[PDB]
Amino acid sequence: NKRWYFTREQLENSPSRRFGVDPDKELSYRQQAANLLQDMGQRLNVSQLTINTAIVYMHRFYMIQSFTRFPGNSVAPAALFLAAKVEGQPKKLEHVIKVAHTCLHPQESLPDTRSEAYLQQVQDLVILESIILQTLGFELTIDHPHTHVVKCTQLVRASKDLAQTSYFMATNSLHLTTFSLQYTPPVVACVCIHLACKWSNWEIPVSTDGKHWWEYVDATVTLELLDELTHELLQILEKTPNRLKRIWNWR
Amino acid sequence: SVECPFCDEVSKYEKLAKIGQGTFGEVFKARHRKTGQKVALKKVLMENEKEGFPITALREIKILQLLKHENVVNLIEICRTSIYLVFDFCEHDLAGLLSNVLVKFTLSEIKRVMQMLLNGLYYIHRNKILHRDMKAANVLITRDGVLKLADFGLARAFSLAPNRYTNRVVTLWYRPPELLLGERDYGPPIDLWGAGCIMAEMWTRSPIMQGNTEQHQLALISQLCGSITPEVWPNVDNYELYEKLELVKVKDRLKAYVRDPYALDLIDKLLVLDPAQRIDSDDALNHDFFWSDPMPSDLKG
Ligand SMILES: CN1CC[C@H](c2c(O)cc(O)c3c(=O)cc(-c4ccccc4Cl)oc23)[C@H](O)C1
Repeated sequence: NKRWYFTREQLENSPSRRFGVDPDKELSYRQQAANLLQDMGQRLNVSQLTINTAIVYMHRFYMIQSFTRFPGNSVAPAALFLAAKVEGQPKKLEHVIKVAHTCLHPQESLPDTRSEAYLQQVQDLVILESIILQTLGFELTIDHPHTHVVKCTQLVRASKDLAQTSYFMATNSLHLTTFSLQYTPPVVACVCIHLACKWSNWEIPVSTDGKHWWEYVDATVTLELLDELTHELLQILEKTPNRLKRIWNWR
Repeated sequence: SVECPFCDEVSKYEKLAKIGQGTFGEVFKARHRKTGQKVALKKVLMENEKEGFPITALREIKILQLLKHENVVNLIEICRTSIYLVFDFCEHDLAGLLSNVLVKFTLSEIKRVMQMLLNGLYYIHRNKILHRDMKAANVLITRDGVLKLADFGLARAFSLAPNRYTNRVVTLWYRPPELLLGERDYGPPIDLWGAGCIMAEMWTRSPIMQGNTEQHQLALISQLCGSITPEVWPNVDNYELYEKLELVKVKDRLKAYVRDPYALDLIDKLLVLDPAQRIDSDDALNHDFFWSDPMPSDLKG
């Protein structure tokens, strides 16, 4: 219930840290694994939801296991394979392997599907899915910040544009941060609206009571946090080449 | 060689007896090595599994983790070494009790059994889930006399957008008319049909409609429930299977075994042909059957 939420001190003392990996290198390895998930995900034609679920699996997996023993390039395909089954869009084992291969070795050649080499890398993916399941203690039901985004974008009568920017922030928080390991989905959703608003220069009208739009979403959320979190999210977005461009008003 | 904080090895339990044989796998009674707590261990089947961990087992596990209720069986955890589902142990199943000729049911105990069962259906349906495998063998009872709905292997979530749900569900004998007519757009009412059959079963000791094929079942249903005409089931003819086999009175056949009139009445509102006219969990729990003497009493027989 609080099993998969971690303090900043626990994020510091990660399994990858115990094996040498620096704090900034680790953040990097997660961003890379997310990118790999998004890439395979779009080619396998699964939904952003299936991918987000995969990304959270990956995130939680590396709070127990280390990047030095379990390479993201091995874990991500298996995580995606599992998430697609959990989320209703099963993809075939051979299909996920072909797509993982073309993403990781664009120039290499699809191995003979009859070789003892290929047969083995199929077994390796089935072994990893089992390791992921056991590591997550079979807890595969994931709540995403998106679920709660529609709930509080009607609460600000926001345009279709403000809403689509909020989902973009939501999806990007999963790729770029570790909020999914620190804050409940409802809180992360507020952070996403709050920043989509700052970015779009949409100002929210004070409620009839005097209270603010987010109070009707999570009782724990305070402006002191929303500003600290939207600032952290914004900084990482600025470091990520071409991302802000996608939501940038060119007019 | 790998860390596993949240999936304990099943060796923590000590097997005592293989209590369940069939095509559902292997069910073991076991005992926690430290506390003596009894559990049911149900191994996850891997016959011809070429797509990794079985998607159907994920579904079942997803549903069990969601359903938390006094009358739904309780998944404690999941274990390894191969993979085991671990439940709180339930000593009896309703099929085994219904067959032991030495076991006897007072009417106030029958009332309580049906009450716990109907309360379990009310719960799972509120949580947007269909059981889809109603039958005596899937109703369990604990040593302390609490009834548990079990085996969610065919279970599935539902909702309300024309639904595209699968047809070959429910064992033939407890399968409801809709499914036999080839229905694909259904919901909770299919489980209540099963509850109806199980309820009658509490008096007859034997499943009441023992069909051989889908058409001999439908036949047997007619020789108990009347014919299936648009006069009884509006727009039933809208389905492309009313073709065969056609044919043109439930309280009568059950008079002998079932004496209580309120009991007979409820059985008749559950074994209704039109799903839209079939009684639901809520209204069934409110039926005078549960609110007249003898009142429902705890189980000790
Ligand atoms: C078809 N079927 C019925 C349910 C059964 C099952 C479950 O799904 C879950 C459980 O916790 C139990 C249990 O504790 C005891 C028994 C049991 C009890 C007495 C006789 C025979 C049996 Cl199989 O069965 C259980 C298994 O899925 C196979």
